[PDB]
Formats: sequence, C-alpha cells, structure tokens
Amino acid sequence: DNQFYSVEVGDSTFTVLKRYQNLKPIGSGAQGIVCAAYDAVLDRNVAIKKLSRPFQNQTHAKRAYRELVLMKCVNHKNIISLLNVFTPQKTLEEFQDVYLVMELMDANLCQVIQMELDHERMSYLLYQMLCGIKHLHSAGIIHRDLKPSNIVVKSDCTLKILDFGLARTAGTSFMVTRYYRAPEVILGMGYKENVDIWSVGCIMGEMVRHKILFPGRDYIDQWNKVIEQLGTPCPEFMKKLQPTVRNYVENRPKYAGLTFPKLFPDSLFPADSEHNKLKASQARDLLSKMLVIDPAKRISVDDALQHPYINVWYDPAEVEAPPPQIQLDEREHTIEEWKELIYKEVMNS
Ligand SMILES: *[C@H](CC(=O)Nc1cccc(C(=O)Nc2ccc(Nc3nccc(-c4cccnc4)n3)cc2)c1)CN(C)C
Repeated sequence: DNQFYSVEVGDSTFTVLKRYQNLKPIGSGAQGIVCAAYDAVLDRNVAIKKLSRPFQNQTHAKRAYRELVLMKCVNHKNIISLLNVFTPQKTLEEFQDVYLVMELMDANLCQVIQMELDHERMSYLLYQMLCGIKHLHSAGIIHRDLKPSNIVVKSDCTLKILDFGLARTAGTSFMVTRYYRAPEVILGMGYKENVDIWSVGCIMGEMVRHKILFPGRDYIDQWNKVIEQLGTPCPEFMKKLQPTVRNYVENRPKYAGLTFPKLFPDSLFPADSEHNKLKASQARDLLSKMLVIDPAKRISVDDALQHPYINVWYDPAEVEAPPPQIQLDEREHTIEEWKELIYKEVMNS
C-alpha cells in the first residue's frame, strides 16, 4: 500500500487510493457498502462503492461482472457512469475487493419521492427515468427490478439509474423490496419491455400518494393490494397464468377496482387553477396507462415519452441516443472463473 491508505467508514474497511479523501458514509444498505469522498485529482465529489463479498457465490460474481461491464459500456446521462475502478490487491491470488468510483448524487429517489412535488419536477424525473429505461431496452437490458432505492438524483433535479437489474437474462426470477415488481414477474408469466413501465407507474403513484401503492409482508398480501385498487384482471390474463397460481388468483374475491380519479384524487395534486387543473388530469391519465396489470394493455416506454405529461421535455438528442454495443451476459462460470473475469475487467479499464 503506497498509493493506497485504509479508513473505517460505516463499520466497513475502505482501502482506497490516496486521491480519495474526506470519506463520509452515505447510509442505507441491501445494495451496498457505499460512501462519499472528495477526489483530489479531479477536484470533484465522488461516490465509492465497495462490493460486498463479490465471490461469496456465483450470483454475487455474475451480478458484479454484469454491473462492472455495463457501467463501463453504457454512456447515458440518466445511467450512473463509472469514473474509476480499482483493487488494493496486487495479484489475482491476493485479489478479493472491487471499488467502483462514480459521480456523487445528492439524494436517493426514496427521499425525493417523499417531497411535495410540482408537476415540473415530477414530469422531469419521470422523463429521465423513461430516457434511461429506453436506453437500456435498446441494448436488450430489461431491468425487471426498478425501485426508488436503485435511483439517485442531484440538486438540479437530474436523475440517474444505479442498477441494471436482471439485465440480459431470460426469466423474471430474483433470489427485500418487492412493492415495484410487475405482476407478470410476481406470478411468473414471462415479460416484455413494458415490464419496467409498471415499476415507473408504482414510483409515480407513490410520488402522488406519499405512500407505497402496493405494500405487504409478501407477494400474496401484495397481490391483494393490487386487485383491491385496480380490480380483478380479465379472464384472458388469468388464462395466460399457470394452472396452480391461476387457481389461487381466480379463487380471490372479485374486485371492480377503484377508478383512477378515486385512486389519485385532485386532493393529492397541486390546486387552484388552471395549469394545475390541466396537469392533474394529464398525470392521472398517464398513471391509468402505466398501472395496468395486463402487460398487453400497459403503455410502452416510447408511447409514455410521447404522452402530453412527459413530451414537454422530449429531446431527440436524449431520447433517440445510439444504443451501447455489447461480455457476454448469460453464460455460467465457477467462482474462480468469475474472479478472473472480474480481475481482468478491473485491470483492463
Ligand atoms: C425508502 C428507502 C429510504 O428512504 N432510504 C433512504 C432514506 C434517506 C437517505 C438515503 C440515502 O442516504 N440514500 C442515498 C443514496 C445515494 C446518494 N448519492 C449517491 N451518489 C452516487 C451513487 C450512490 C450509490 C451508489 C450505489 C449504491 N448506493 C448509492 N449514491 C445519497 C443518498 C436513503 C424505501 N422506499 C422504497 C419505501
């Protein structure tokens, strides 16, 4: 350790480059061991993430390789970019830790979501979400696990997605916050690109309500909250379900579902006149198109960006940006083989 020094941050040992100073913890969990620091070389504040046990198992190593490769290849203003990556260990044998250095954002969507939002800020945040999600979809990355904790914002209202979710896999399956997962993911029906639109709808509804739309101890409790509010899905949808989950879903008491005016009343929106009246109905209309159980009837990312509530921000330069090309991302390896794949990524950057 010549260019490195150690410091205990939030009950975790950070062995970082001497260029990163005044390390401060930036408190949460689940994902991950993150702190804030000042980069002396760049004269800017950064966020340093220490990966939690990347070689504990193959799921950790596959997720670490995937995140490191995608953060490097993707270059979009609404997706967090990798400023730097390093390991304090000198050889492949000694190699055990990975530190991802990214731009420091001011707050997580989980805190911004709780703020009284104006239609200008709200539509801008959703526009950026839809921009980032569009950019990921263009490269074949279907997130499937978009949630407020996976999204960060800056003081100037600029938004960035942290994660890539299940990314390039072909089956909606994970394994602690499941309130944003689309019904087709929960019930295991298969998905299309608009699976991420449900998560955007959940997040938007929460911005309006200041309460989680579909809370619950588990998926069974969660599904009740979905049918109580949106109504029981069509027989056509319930036909597309597996006979065993279908049995439970069809045996539930039938709900007509509260209308979107009743789900999101004018009371939850800025009052009085004329611009605010216009904007309350536009926001509610977009929610009625995003918060749809049946994905065959749910709005796409492209059409959502074309919606009058969002289209006010539409910029072809941000929306129609070229997709990232490519490593690869669906082949299994031993933990030793992932370690070497991860080591070469950290070293060749
Ligand atoms: C709500 C969950 C909730 O409320 N969590 C929460 C509350 C208050 C503060 C924080 C918090 O400190 N979160 C953060 C996160 C990030 C940042 N800035 C940042 N910049 C760049 C990169 C990162 C980063 C990268 C990787 C992992 N984490 C962060 N962060 C500032 C503050 C969190 C639950 N609802 C869903 C109900």
